[PDB]
Amino acid sequence: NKLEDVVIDRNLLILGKILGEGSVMEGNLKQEDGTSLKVAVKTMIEEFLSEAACMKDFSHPNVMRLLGVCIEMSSQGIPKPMVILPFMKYGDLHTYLLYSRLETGPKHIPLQTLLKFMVDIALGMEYLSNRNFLHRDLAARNCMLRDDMTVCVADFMPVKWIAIESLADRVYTSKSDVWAFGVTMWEIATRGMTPYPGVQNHEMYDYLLHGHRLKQPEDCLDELYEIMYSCWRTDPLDRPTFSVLRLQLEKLLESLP
Amino acid sequence: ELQNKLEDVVIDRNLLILGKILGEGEFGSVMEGNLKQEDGTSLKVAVKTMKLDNSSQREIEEFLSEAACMKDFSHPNVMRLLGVCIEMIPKPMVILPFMKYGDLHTYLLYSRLETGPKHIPLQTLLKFMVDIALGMEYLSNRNFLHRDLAARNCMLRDDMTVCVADFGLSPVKWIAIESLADRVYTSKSDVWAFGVTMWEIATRGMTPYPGVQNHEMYDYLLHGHRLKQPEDCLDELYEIMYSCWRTDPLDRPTFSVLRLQLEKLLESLPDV
Ligand SMILES: Cc1nn(CCO)c2c1-c1cnc(N)c(n1)O[C@H](C)c1c(ccc(F)c1Cl)C(=O)N(C)C2
Ligand SMILES: Cc1nn(CCO)c2c1-c1cnc(N)c(n1)O[C@H](C)c1c(ccc(F)c1Cl)C(=O)N(C)C2
Repeated sequence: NKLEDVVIDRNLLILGKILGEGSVMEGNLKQEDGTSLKVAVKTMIEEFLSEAACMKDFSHPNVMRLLGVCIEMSSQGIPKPMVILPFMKYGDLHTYLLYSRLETGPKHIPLQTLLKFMVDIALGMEYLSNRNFLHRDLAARNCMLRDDMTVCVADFMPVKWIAIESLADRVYTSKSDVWAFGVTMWEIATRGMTPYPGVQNHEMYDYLLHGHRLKQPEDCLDELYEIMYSCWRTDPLDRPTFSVLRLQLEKLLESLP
Repeated sequence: ELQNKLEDVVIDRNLLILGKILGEGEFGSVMEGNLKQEDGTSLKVAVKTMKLDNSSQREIEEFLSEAACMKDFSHPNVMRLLGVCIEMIPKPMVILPFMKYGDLHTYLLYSRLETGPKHIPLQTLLKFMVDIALGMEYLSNRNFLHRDLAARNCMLRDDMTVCVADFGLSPVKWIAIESLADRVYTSKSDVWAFGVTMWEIATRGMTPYPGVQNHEMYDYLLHGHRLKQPEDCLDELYEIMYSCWRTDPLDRPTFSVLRLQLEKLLESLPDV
């Protein structure tokens, strides 16, 4: 019943072209009501189905839902698991931010829309943290845009998103996700800049050990920078929870004319 | 002849003191250093070590011949070569004037951070483009192919003027359509990389072709797709960078035409 409900019948799925390369493909899923739903299919044993059953029960507007898991049985009898996800035409937030800086792309993103993106991700992360679920790969590239332009957290090495204590040890907590969130806020405020310009991935731990953090973007309100800086406090216990973060962002968005 | 090309660029190894690494790689490292001049004083230098294929003397032959050209370069918007030092298995080292302000690409990214340089106005962005176009025009006049033109390879002098550097001594998103297909290369291929460099400056350090992967580039270009106009970019400035990417290399303007188009555009703007 646990792994049975998460597994989707393979003949309900039709695969299409590659979206990105495990490989990600577009697809069609036949639903209970007779209609077909557009899906994204991520190609990846019994323990995998347990964590997939965990993600399947997540139900929050700022969190991507897992529709199910398809087992592809090869001609040589070897199984291949596939993660079935809802298809989001607008793609990832990182790419969206960069296109916004081009004339053919979306319009110049105003500060009110940049903040609502942060609020969206914070509500999603607050939801996951309450469920005691770790993201472990939070970044603008893993935040997806819904058809109504609201942001959802998804896809739950990236050295420049990893908290100082996680680089030293192998330790990962909700406060490590809070650090990655701070970096994600910086990615949105700079409209897609790669973190730490002029710093190489191999110099990152020493740079962080010496107390250097991501610098304040040029057109960033001091209040906004205070919120992202609070995410990178050396001691994880000094970093705020996603719940504190979410409200600070909502109140900052409220204060803007 | 092998010692003749050496003699014209060679600097005695004991005149050079090596310091800390400024940049590292696979095919060599860059270090800061001190070079003792003939007038007794010492000059701050950048030292580029290059691991060449020593199975034949063809790579050192190619290196020394390029260094002979590089030593005679005399233009304010072109980095001069101070000389060549040999670490002895022979290991050649390129000696360059030290530029504390670093590269243009890193400068552009820093300008977008409150603590870094102030917001670069359009006039100063265009002035950078003019400086590179003057440097590239000087190179093209001497029939010297750069082959690695990018903002990351443009250096700022102490007076904040830009100079063309590196000169491809030996990446996909800077390579002209004809150079991707066949190993073919001309000054017109350098004109393509210049248009890509103009785009980097106008976007203040964005990576070219957001959303497009390096392996998709040839196919993307062959379908007539080009770098998109930055949001705040003048149509007139975009016309200039677009002309650099015409499918046929013969349709692309020379560096001399480009330089004047950018200088005239810069003059048409207020002093503010
Ligand atoms: C239509 C499309 N174009 N592009 C490229 C431009 O963004 C993408 C999608 C897409 C749409 N819908 C999905 N559910 C989906 N992907 O899910 C992926 C598994 C996915 C990523 C990336 C980050 C991430 F969070 C996730 Cl969930 C991915 O692999 N992509 C290729 C992103
Ligand atoms: C002081 C410093 N900090 N940084 C890092 C921030 O830019 C650099 C330098 C530096 C200064 N002066 C030079 N002549 C010099 N390098 O020469 C290098 C051989 C060089 C590059 C890069 C591009 C390029 F065109 C050249 Cl000529 C390089 O390797 N760097 C590490 C750049």
